[PDB]
Amino acid sequence: HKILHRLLQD
Amino acid sequence: HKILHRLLQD
Amino acid sequence: SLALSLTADQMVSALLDAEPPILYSEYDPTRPFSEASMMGLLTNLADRELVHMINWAKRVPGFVDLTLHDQVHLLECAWLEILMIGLVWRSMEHPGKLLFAPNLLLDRNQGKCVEGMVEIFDMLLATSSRFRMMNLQGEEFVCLKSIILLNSGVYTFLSSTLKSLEEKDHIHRVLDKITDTLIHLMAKAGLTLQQQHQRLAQLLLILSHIRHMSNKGMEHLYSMKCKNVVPLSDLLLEMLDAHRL
Amino acid sequence: SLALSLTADQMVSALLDAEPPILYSEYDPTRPFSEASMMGLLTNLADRELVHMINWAKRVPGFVDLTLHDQVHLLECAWLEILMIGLVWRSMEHPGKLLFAPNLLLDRNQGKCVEGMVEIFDMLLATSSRFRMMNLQGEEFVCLKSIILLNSGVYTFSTLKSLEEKDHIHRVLDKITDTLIHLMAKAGLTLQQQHQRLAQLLLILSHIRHMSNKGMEHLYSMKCKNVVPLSDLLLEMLDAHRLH
Ligand SMILES: C[C@]12CC[C@H](c3ccc(O)c(F)c3F)C[C@H]1CC[C@@H]2O
Ligand SMILES: C[C@]12CC[C@H](c3ccc(O)c(F)c3F)C[C@H]1CC[C@@H]2O
Repeated sequence: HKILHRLLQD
Repeated sequence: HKILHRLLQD
Repeated sequence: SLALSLTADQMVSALLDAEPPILYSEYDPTRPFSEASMMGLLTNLADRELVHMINWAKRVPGFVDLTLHDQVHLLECAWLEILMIGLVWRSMEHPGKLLFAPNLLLDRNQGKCVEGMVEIFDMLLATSSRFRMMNLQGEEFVCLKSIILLNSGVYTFLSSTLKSLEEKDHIHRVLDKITDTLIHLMAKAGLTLQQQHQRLAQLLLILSHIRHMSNKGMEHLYSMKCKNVVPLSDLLLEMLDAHRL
Repeated sequence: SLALSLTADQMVSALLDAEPPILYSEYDPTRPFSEASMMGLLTNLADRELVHMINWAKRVPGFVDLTLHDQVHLLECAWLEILMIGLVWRSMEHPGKLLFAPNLLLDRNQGKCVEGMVEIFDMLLATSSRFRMMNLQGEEFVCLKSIILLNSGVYTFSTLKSLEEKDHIHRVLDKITDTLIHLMAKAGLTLQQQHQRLAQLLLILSHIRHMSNKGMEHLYSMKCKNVVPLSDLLLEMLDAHRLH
């Protein structure tokens, strides 16, 4: 749910 | 002064 | 994983192709610095640089083979080391100066604009001098940076249980490849066998000091966070909370 | 300059013979562990190890060639690193345990007795596991420990005498590199395996640096909370890192 998580997938 | 400094001589 | 089948030249090419861009600072237009002003610029830069680092990381061979959790862990652990080695690299040609950006070139004494930060500048500048004294090559730089990403957090890979062991072995295999790549570069440069080993040792030992600078930088940035000298981005706070809680 | 004139096998012998002894803890099984008492034991032990380290350092080839100012700085910078690699080394044969002393063998759940110390124990145990996985040899260990002494503080040194001292240190560091390689070659590693293992060992020093920095901060906070009385020697080593 962390921002890092989002950018790793994006 | 510093103990380490002294120990490095003894 | 088609990362372990790469040639030494293909490793270099991949890393060079993966290189992030040199971002600019908003430093406008040139008003006299303050403590809040410089912290603002530096951290703003860091946040923008972080977004690019994450996409660079995904282009480091072998990295995207790792689980989402492990990729997150590696970046959380190594993000400030990666920024700092990049800073040091583009500061090589400017002795006594830190090139955070082409329009943000800071002298040593400008680090005193922020409390306790000049000591961190000093360490970055010393590292830059060592790179310059070693005549560090660009191909060497991208190898060292990739090494930092894969190496820094692999020991803290908690859960040495089950398919996390497979992960750690994979990371070590890629690290060996990059090692081979560094040696290949030196062999190509005409270094003797003894010279190669010595230079390899010299470069990797610098990563020990880069770790040190990161740990100190993390502590400083945290102190600046708590004193609210500067508002940090949500992303920065997350990366910072990874070394705390 | 001596030291530089040493062969690899001469380098190895000097380091092996300079090895400090394994000390005992003042651990008293009469009383149960408290945060204060475990911090007391560990720091008392560190203090007594320091005195032996200081004398060990002087037997590391090239070290006594440096100024007193430079010897002090190197030791101030690397002391906790040097204690930790030694600890991790003698903990190799004890999976899931840290052999601080022959009478002080702690697992991670005992580290939980001190607030925030189990994180540091976890990192130490992982490194020990890493050394064990690599089948780290004694000769390799003493090389690595001397590398930590000469390298960790070399970057935090103007003047030309300061450059002469820096160059001298790197001369010796290159000598140990030659020594490590020679060891791996004698051990029968392939040319490729040699530089691969050299890299593996040196990359571990980055984690050891990390453990030291986390250790320094933890020890410092314990001090600022008056959890444990520290020797004047330890206070001075701790002070050398400023910290907060
Ligand atoms: C603002 C800081 C100094 C500059 C630091 C920093 C910023 C951007 C970089 O590209 C970089 F390499 C770097 F190191 C980031 C933080 C760490 C300690 C201070 O609070
Ligand atoms: C008490 C500590 C844990 C044990 C630490 C310690 C003591 C003795 C050693 O031979 C050693 F290798 C070591 F690591 C010293 C400090 C650092 C962090 C904690 O405050």
